[PDB]
Amino acid sequence: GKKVLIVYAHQEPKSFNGSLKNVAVDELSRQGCTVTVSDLYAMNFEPRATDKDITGTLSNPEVFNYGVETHEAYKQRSLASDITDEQKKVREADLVIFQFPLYWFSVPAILKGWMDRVLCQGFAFDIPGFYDSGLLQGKLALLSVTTGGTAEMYTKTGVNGDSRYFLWPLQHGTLHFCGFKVLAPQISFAPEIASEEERKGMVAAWSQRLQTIWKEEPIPCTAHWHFG
Amino acid sequence: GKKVLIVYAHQEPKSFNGSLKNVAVDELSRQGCTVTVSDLYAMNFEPRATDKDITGTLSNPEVFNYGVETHEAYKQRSLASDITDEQKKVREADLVIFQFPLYWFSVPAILKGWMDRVLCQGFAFDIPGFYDSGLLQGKLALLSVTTGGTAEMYTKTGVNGDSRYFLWPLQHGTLHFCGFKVLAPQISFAPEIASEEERKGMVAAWSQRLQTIWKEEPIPCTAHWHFG
Ligand SMILES: Cc1cc2nc3c(=O)[nH]c(=O)nc-3n(C[C@H](O)[C@H](O)[C@H](O)COP(=O)(O)OP(=O)(O)OC[C@H]3O[C@@H](n4cnc5c(N)ncnc54)[C@H](O)[C@@H]3O)c2cc1C
Ligand SMILES: Cc1cc2nc3c(=O)[nH]c(=O)nc-3n(C[C@H](O)[C@H](O)[C@H](O)COP(=O)(O)OP(=O)(O)OC[C@H]3O[C@@H](n4cnc5c(N)ncnc54)[C@H](O)[C@@H]3O)c2cc1C
Ligand SMILES: COc1ccc2[nH]cc(CCNC(C)=O)c2c1
Ligand SMILES: COc1ccc2[nH]cc(CCNC(C)=O)c2c1
Ligand SMILES: [Zn+2]
Ligand SMILES: [Zn+2]
Repeated sequence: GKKVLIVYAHQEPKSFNGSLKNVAVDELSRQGCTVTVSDLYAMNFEPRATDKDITGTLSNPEVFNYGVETHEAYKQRSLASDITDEQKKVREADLVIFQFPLYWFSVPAILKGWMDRVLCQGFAFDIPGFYDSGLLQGKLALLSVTTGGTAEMYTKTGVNGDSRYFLWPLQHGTLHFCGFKVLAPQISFAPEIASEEERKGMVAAWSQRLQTIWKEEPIPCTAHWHFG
Repeated sequence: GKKVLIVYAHQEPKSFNGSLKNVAVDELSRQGCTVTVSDLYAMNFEPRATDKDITGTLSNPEVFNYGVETHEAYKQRSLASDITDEQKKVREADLVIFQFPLYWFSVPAILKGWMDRVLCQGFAFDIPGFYDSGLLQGKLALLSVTTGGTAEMYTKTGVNGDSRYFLWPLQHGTLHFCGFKVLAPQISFAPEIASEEERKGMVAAWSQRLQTIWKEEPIPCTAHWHFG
């Protein structure tokens, strides 16, 4: 019996993003999976990487190096509880779904801050200890992204480039780096411009894909997949 | 005369980023330029895109849509003042320099939230009015980035892929989108690994480049430049 974490980054429960999150919960629930949702905005999740992320006393109180300090806090069980709460959710999950609108060819800052502060060295990766040596191997990850731009725009010769090109930092630089196998992204192009019925189709595509998510092989998370 | 804004995203004044920011201020100062720095961590800059960013009557109080509400608020002058404060700095600047450490093949969340909240519709772009018709046309922008990974790792055949691939969402999807011309990036690779003379070299290389910044031409911020 499979365990899923949804990390959800939208301000509005009635949004397209909210509905994608809610049918994921509905469908994965119906299947009998264990489901957990991190509703970042509702949590007022802190995005900033600061010295407040370490409790007690610093490994080097004179010069603050966030990566060093968080690595030695993880090893010594002195990370801030908001971090470690999320790390627990990840540790337990077989699959991590990220549900977000595209902000500047990336994730909204609040979700960027989740990646920055939750995926610390010792938990997600070490230096050295990354990519296939990353610490979240055996887990699946999946980006479920909504865009303002059309599919059209997201082509190699289109104004925005191929959508793969913006996935690189997220899928490869982040999710692969950490050991994840990367399920094929779910991209919901341009719902604010789509008709009701097209929107319904995209939600149902997502509901249906979700019926057979566990039968999926990861994408090959390569430069060639993304650029060639 | 020329006017520079440095948007700086590092927690530690004694860091390698801190040194790069200060040599920029020193050199650009020496040349007679007008220089302004937004030290985001020191400002406790808010990264989250929330309904707190609009103080006036919302256009749809039942269903919150951050893009629609911020676009309206900018036109009516009911955005949060922290946003407006940054927009004034950008509007005055001839050149915007971003100084940051690479976090997950991207900017630190606090700086992502600057992008998200400061570059709103009406101020930075319109629909229509983006890419070469973006509202910040006539301005220059430059990413000054530091990394953990070495240069070799950031090559087409190295584990990270070429350095330009991770620049795409920044340079193209954000800066060119808003009309900026983009000067070639300054990438200071792996300062932590480097020797102290090589670190000094990197600082001084940046200072030296800034001597002739105003004579540079922008890159052609296309898919071909980034991906080949
Ligand atoms: C800071 C910022 C940066 C941005 N940067 C980019 C960028 O780089 N690239 C880009 O392409 N876009 C960008 N965008 C736009 C953003 O990606 C899209 O606006 C977002 O993806 C749309 O998703 P949403 O959930 O808010 O849509 P919504 O507007 O909330 O939903 C679209 C419509 O679907 C309806 N809907 C909701 N649930 C259902 C349902 N169950 N069935 C049918 N219809 C339903 C809603 O009611 C609504 O009418 C940016 C936006 C912001 C604010
Ligand atoms: C959340 C997170 C995610 C990351 N993701 C990535 C990623 O995707 N890819 C990647 O490659 N890296 C990544 N890193 C690594 C990060 O990019 C590097 O740690 C960072 O760029 C190093 O810069 P710094 O200023 O912090 O270095 P510092 O550690 O501050 O500097 C290195 C040394 O230079 C010294 N120094 C300072 N000023 C000078 C001077 N004037 N002359 C000589 N020496 C000087 C310092 O004192 C120090 O000893 C990540 C780190 C974190 C925390
Ligand atoms: C994809 O390369 C990455 C990804 C995440 C990372 N975090 C950290 C490093 C290197 C140095 N360590 C710190 C300071 O965190 C790093 C490299
Ligand atoms: C880099 O693309 C971006 C960046 C910021 C943005 N904010 C809102 C949108 C949607 C714009 N809608 C269309 C179809 O043009 C948007 C796109
Ligand atoms: Zn990969
Ligand atoms: Zn471009």
